[PDB]
Amino acid sequence: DELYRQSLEIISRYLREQATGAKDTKPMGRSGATSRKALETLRRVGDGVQRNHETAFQGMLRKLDIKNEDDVKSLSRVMIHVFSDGVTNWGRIVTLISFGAFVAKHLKTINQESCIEPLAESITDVLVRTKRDWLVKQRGWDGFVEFFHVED
Ligand SMILES: Cc1cc(C(=O)NS(=O)(=O)c2ccc(N[C@H](CCN(C)C)CSc3ccccc3)c([N+](=O)[O-])c2)ccc1-c1cccc2c(CCCOc3cccc4ccccc34)c(C(=O)O)nn12
Repeated sequence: DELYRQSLEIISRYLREQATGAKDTKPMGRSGATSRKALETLRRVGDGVQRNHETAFQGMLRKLDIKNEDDVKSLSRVMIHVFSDGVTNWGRIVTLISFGAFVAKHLKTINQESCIEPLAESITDVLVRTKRDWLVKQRGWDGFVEFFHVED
């Protein structure tokens, strides 16, 4: 189940880096080459999504009323209902993960830093349960990186 493992690594790191403002120094794993480039991709593409859907992200966050790990537990059920509706593409997977980072910054501001792990697990779980095969078809994270690769 390398896919759940790679995905969690990428998503947790992006969420953590986003909440704290600080890159993590610790080495990756099996395909940390891909993992790093996928993290670098999220930095550019994930950040843009946050800038452009700031209002909807704030509105979604406020309506969700997230205060603790408990409020986080219930998040995942709303997450899957919204996400598994409509069409699959890389853009919606990035919207998913980007709102995850938006929620993670909010958690940090409210002193719920440790809600960031289960949030990441919950995002990773939703994505992999509903999109595993599409992800496989796309060459998972290498495909992610290749599809979004632009000149710096
Ligand atoms: C992008 C987007 C666009 C719209 C939208 O509807 N935008 S809108 O129509 O342009 C518009 C509408 C209204 C207003 N304003 C209202 C005023 C209304 N009055 C007329 C009454 C108030 S403000 C307000 C109030 C409410 C909403 C918007 C704004 C305005 N506005 O004012 O600008 C513009 C709505 C939502 C999203 C959105 C948010 C977050 C995640 C997500 C996903 C990923 C899956 C879910 O992930 C998770 C789900 C749940 C939890 C998770 C946790 C972690 C990770 C992922 C999680 C997808 C997706 O995959 O599709 N979409 N999202």
